[PDB]
Amino acid sequence: EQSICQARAAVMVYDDANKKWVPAGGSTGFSRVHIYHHTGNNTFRVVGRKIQDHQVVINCAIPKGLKYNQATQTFHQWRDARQVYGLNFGSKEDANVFASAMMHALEVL
Amino acid sequence: XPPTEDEL
Repeated sequence: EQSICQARAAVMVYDDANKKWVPAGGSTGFSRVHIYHHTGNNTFRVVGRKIQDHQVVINCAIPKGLKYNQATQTFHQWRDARQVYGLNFGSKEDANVFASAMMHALEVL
Repeated sequence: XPPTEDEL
């Protein structure tokens, strides 16, 4: 697996029952978020680890056809059949880097 | 798709 981008963001998941965003892994703070490319079968995954204690807070597949919503210039989100994910980026540059890699992955899938 | 400091 090869990393195609690194971006700083607070990883959130939506708690629909309470209509509230909550920190991924239950750990508030920023993470280093990668998109990893597995060339063997041309698959991509979003993997993020807390800057402080290195806990993996997100490890989710990027499926072909995903709708990646750039809600704001610093908060992007997407959903799968089970959860809604949100990335509150530390800067617009981080958001642009990550969106570029995401949009690339969705183009080559 | 859902739309705070309280949450952060």
